[PDB]
Amino acid sequence: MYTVGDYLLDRLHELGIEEIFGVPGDYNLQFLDQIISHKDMKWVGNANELNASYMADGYARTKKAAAFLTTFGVGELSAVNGLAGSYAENLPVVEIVGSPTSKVQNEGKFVHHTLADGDFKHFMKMHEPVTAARTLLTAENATVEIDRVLSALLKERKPVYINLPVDVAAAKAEKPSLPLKSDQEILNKIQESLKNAKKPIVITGHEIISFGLEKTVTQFISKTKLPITTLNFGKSSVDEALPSFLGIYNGTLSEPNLKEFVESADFILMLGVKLTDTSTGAFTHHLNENKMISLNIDEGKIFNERIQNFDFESLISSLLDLSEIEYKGKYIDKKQEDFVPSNALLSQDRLWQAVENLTQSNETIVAEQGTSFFGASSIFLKSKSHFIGQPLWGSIGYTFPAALGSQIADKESRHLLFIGDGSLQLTVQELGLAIREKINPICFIINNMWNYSKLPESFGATEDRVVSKIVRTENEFVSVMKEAQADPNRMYWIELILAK
Amino acid sequence: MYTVGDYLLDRLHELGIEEIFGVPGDYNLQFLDQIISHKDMKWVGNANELNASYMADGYARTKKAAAFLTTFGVGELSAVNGLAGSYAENLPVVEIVGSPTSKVQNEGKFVHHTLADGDFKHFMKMHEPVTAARTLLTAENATVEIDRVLSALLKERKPVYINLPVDVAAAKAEKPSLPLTSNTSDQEILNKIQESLKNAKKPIVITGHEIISFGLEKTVTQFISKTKLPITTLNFGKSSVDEALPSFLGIYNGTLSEPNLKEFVESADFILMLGVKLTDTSTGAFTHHLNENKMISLNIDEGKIFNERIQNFDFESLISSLLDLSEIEYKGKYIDKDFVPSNALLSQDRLWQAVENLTQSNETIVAEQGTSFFGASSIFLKSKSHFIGQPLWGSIGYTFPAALGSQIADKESRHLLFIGDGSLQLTVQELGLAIREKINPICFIINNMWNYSKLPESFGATEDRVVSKIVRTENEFVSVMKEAQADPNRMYWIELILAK
Repeated sequence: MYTVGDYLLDRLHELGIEEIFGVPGDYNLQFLDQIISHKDMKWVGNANELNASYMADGYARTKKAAAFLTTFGVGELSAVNGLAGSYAENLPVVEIVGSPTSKVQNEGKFVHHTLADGDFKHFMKMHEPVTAARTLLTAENATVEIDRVLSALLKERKPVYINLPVDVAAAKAEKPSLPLKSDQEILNKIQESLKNAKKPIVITGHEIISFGLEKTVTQFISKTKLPITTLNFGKSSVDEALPSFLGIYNGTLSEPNLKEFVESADFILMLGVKLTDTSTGAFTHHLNENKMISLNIDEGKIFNERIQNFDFESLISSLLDLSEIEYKGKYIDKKQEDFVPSNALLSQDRLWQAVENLTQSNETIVAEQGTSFFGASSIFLKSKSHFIGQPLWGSIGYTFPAALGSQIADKESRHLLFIGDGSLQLTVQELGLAIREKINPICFIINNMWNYSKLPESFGATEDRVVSKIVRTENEFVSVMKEAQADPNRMYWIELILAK
Repeated sequence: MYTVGDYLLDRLHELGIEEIFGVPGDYNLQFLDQIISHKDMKWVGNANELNASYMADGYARTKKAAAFLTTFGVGELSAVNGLAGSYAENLPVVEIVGSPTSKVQNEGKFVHHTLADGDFKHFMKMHEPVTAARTLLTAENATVEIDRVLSALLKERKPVYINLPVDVAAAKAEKPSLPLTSNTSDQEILNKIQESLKNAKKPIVITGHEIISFGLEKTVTQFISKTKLPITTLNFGKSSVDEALPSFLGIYNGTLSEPNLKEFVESADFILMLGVKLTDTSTGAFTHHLNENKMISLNIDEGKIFNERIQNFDFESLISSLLDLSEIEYKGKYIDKDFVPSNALLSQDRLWQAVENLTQSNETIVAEQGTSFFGASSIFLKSKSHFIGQPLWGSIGYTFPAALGSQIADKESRHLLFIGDGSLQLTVQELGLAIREKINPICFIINNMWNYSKLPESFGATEDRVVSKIVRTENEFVSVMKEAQADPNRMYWIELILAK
């Protein structure tokens, strides 16, 4: 039989979701079965819900849609932080919440995972400010409601919430039938501005990643040869290997040449950007609104004139159909110091120098808030690479599960995680999943309270699965980097000890 | 100078809170210092916020008030699930949330830990359905607001929320001078209770969780002692009376109750229910038979005298008044109510038989949902003992941090934790705190896939701090139980392997 559960899963498939994360609970058991049954969908169960939500986030970053399952009350409220972070940084994550039978909910009984007030609507209400759409399904409204909220996900690429009562998931429903899903004036104004500019700057941001427009932007920048920079909030919204990519613009913390280039530009095109404290060097950015066109998901501005009505995705896509754009100016001077290692102990500055030099193409780099994010975000990535950081929401522990989710999202991109020992502790339990799912990320755990080196062994990993290293010197670092990248079939668990 | 922070902490001292849990964050650092400075208050920092909230809950259960500190956004939303569970089971927990300077909040800036919408009020709104009172402090309203919400905590003994902006915590304030009877229908009620009790040929007192909430356990025990009244508790409120009393019957849990108790309770001619809430898991899936027509029930918010609702009364002093009843003495019969180990492997039923026989006085027993809770809740505790279970909210992982919090709350009560391997994983990181704070609980981890045995060693414990055991047989169990109870200066990490 085809059921509501089936409908939801097929819909999720259409969004490109191939794995669902989460945690079994009594009110979501039956639907969990349905996920198993669907051959086009794989269940990847976490240790805890919060980890699940983080892992779905990372998955969304790469796969461009994600979903995870929790249980009413205890599950959903565990995940809320981190669904919040998916709202803040605009990732398309579906949260499915298995709830008691509608019979139980209507009778308002004091059942487990409630406040024994017979109210089944509190937790959805609590999810209001961190979801673009929500629904409590019924047998009648199910197909309509699923479609409504998944549509909102497509529109906004912000997380959405579906409360799925046991019996509603098992109820019959009819398959698919139909799939789910001022621009001209704007384009001309952009094109006119670009033809006129003697020194333009494109600045792209997180919302580009949200809609998986990275390749569009890259292709746009390539043909035009337009100067481009990103914020750290949206690092990799363009291929950093392009010759017209300047580096990261981050207020007065920007490298001086980039800073001067950006802030002396005669035209600014900002795409999918939000200026936050940590992404603008504590608001020390100088982006004159009078010579700037900015486009975002929800709104945009043409030279201080707000625009309301447009389609963000296709408006960006249209940048490719512009014409007679070619930048003939200079850029900024880069640097070509090779990392030559010694037996010197590894320092922070040397680490990132080495990472930049040794990183390869087709890699995703994930960096946790703290020394790791600060160092890693300034790196120029290799061609066809990606970056995951969470500098707006800034939830510690995030990058570990996120890294794993992302790695699962794209097996073809080798993930390199940079996380501090302090932070890793908060989400370390997902090491279990890493071992089970036989995924192969390169994990660097920077030191500075437990002995993490021998953690894989504790979780039941052998040397055929995880390789554990300790690095103290430059030579050791180089060696282990190359060794790790040379072996795509094992996960690497590398403890860095940094000097001074 | 004396500050708002100081005010809050002095107020917290008056509630009897001697330790504050939580996690440092940039928006709560300065206030954290204030906790350190206060000699009558000790900071006990957790690994994660969720753990903190669970640990505060456990602390409240024993100390009868608790507090923990988180950081705006990421911190508070991490803890929300534990706070929800504190609301559900009615524990007096203060959540303090350090937030950005009021200057920043008013200017509505896109700072870290926000949704970059310049709204600072979302997260408090999300806490609405799980707090009895909430406040965003200002320099002006601080003393009033602190007192308002801490008063509500006193009234309802449900959790409360204080958002504390950096600058507001540092703002000048005066030491509190004043410290923190509703109706005379209390007198009528007492007489009706007394009249009913004198007349009853077979009365039953049933006490519940709300008794623990107000620390009325000793009152109830003294009441039952003088009168010799038959008493039973639900598992939702186990230990709301001293189970060692001769008139304590056991646990009433619907048709899952021991037959004699079941028949006693359900054939009673008068029922006095104090602080009771009937949930699915605490009745036998609602197989309780408590005739409302021969029953007086008192709760925090409301009560019923033979199907006549009362609204306005003081729960605490109304219970306290039960002691001033007179010419109450039960003259009736009660119900009818020893472990020899072998080399036989340890089974579930044998475990709890052994625990019941070997448990000592002045102990707290903490049991996680699943097998542990089912077995442990049926035990008769020794004199002056306590029980922690969370059968309403039923959040897995809870009992580990909760156990630790409770243990910190009362150093004089030896905690015995019974948790499943599955659940321990969710909150295991707090093992760090256990080692640091040099507390000495007896932890039984039922094994039912990582190597937990070597966990203390990982977290830096030596044999002088934690003793690690593996138990398979009955003899081994008895031996390790006695050995653990015989050594009050070390924590015990005991892995139970159960049979079929």
